[PDB]
Amino acid sequence: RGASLQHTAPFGCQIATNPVRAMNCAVGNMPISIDIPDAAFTRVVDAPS
Amino acid sequence: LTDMSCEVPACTHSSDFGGVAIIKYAASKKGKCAVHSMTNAVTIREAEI
Repeated sequence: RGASLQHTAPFGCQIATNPVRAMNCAVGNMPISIDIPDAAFTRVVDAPS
Repeated sequence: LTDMSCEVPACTHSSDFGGVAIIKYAASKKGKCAVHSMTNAVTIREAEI
């Protein structure tokens, strides 16, 4: 049977099957766009100086 | 009203009153003094402070 992907996982992956999923695949740039609410944006009139 | 030093904390070229101007000014007497827009391109929302 030999060493599997659980031992031989290159790229620093964390391969776990059933379902087949490489958790912690250390690669890429993850584009995340946060459309946040406007209520956090307190200006200089609101902010401490 | 002496030593009126004005810092513009808020400046957007927008449709509303997008100027937020904090003027630390030393008052000789307590009272409502008129605020005059010296700039024709500005519109002061408040009138007397």
